[PDB]
Amino acid sequence: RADIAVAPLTITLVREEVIDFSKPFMSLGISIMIKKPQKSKPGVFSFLD
Amino acid sequence: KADIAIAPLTITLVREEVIDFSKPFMSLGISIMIKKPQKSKPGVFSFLD
Amino acid sequence: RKPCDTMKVGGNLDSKGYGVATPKGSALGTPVNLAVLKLSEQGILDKLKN
Amino acid sequence: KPCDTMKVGGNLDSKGYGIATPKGSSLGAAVNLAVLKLAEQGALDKLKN
Amino acid sequence: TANLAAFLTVERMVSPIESAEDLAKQTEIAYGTLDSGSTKEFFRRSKIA
Amino acid sequence: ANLAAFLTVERMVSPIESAEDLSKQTEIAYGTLDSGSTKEFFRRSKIAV
Ligand SMILES: O=c1[nH]c2cc(C(F)(F)F)c(N3CCOCC3)cc2n(CP(=O)(O)O)c1=O
Ligand SMILES: O=c1[nH]c2cc(C(F)(F)F)c(N3CCOCC3)cc2n(CP(=O)(O)O)c1=O
Repeated sequence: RADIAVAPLTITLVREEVIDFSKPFMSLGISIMIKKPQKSKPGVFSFLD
Repeated sequence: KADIAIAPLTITLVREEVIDFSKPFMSLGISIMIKKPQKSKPGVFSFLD
Repeated sequence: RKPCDTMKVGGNLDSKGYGVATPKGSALGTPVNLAVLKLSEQGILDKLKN
Repeated sequence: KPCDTMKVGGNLDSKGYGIATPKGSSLGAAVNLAVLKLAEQGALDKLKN
Repeated sequence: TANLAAFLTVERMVSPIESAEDLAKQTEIAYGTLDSGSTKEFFRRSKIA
Repeated sequence: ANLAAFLTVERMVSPIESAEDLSKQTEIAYGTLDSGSTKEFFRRSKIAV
C-alpha cells in the first residue's frame, strides 16, 4: 500500500525482519518531565515568615 | 587483510562508499571537558559577599 | 511551547533513534541512505532542528 | 584518577559508532540483527555501566 | 536569628531531580508513563534493578 | 543568618554550563586537537555560533 515512508518510526529488531531501514537521523532517549518550579518569592509577606 | 572490524570507527559518508556499516550501537557527540571547580581564594570580595 | 512551564532534566536513558523506512530488498534504499548520511554530515538536520 | 574533571552540556552533534563490514558480504545482515538484539535487551547499557 | 539561619540552611538544601537514581531515592514525588507502548515495555522487560 | 548559610553548605557551582557560554565570554579560552574531523566540523560549520 506504500512505497517509502519518512516518519518517526522506531528502528527495532522485530521491524527490521520485515522492512529495511537506513542510518538513524536523530538519536534520542527516555526523558524526565517535571513541573519546573520558579522563584516565586513574595515581598512583605515573606518577612513575617 | 581483515574480515570484520569491531572497533570505534567513525561512520562517515566517504567510508560508506567503499564498505558497509550496521546500525549504531552507541550514540555520542562533542562535549565540553573542563576541570572540576574546586575552592578558590575569594579575598576582599568576602567583605560583602 | 506555551506556557513555558516545563523543563527537561537528566540525560538519555536508552539509545533510541528514528530512521527512514523502506521495504526489504528495495533498490532505492542505498541511495536514500547515502542521502541521509549526506544530510547528516552537512548538518542540515541540525539546522532544521534549530 | 585523580577525578578532577567533569563534563557539562549536551552533545553538539550526532555521532555514532557501528560495526563495519566490506561491501557484498554475507555476514552483515546477521551482524546487524545481532546488534539490534543486543540493543533491545539493554546489554549494551549493562556493558556501558 | 537561629530560626532564620535554619530557614536559609533549608534554602540551600538538596538540588532538584537530575537522574533516575534520584527518583528511586525518594517516594514523595510520584511519576508515571503512558499506559501502552514500548516505553512501558522497556521497564517491563528491564534487567537493571 | 545568610553568612551561616554560606558557611554551612558550601556547594560551589561551575561557571560554564552550555556551549553558548564559550561564545559569551573570552577570558576562559578553549581549544580542540590540532587535526581531526572535530576541527573539520568547526571549519565547515553553517551555524554563526
Ligand atoms: O514506533 C513508535 N514510534 C513512536 C513515535 C513517537 C513520536 F515521538 F511521536 F515520534 C511516539 N510518541 C512519543 C511521545 O509523544 C506521543 C507519541 C510514540 C511512538 N511509538 C509508541 P511507543 O511504543 O510507546 O514507543 C512507537 O511504537
Ligand atoms: O574513525 C575514527 N575513530 C576515532 C575514534 C576515537 C576514539 F574512539 F575515541 F578513540 C578517536 N579519538 C577521540 C578522543 O580521543 C582519543 C581518540 C578518534 C577517531 N577518529 C579521529 P576523528 O576524525 O578526529 O574523529 C577517527 O577518524
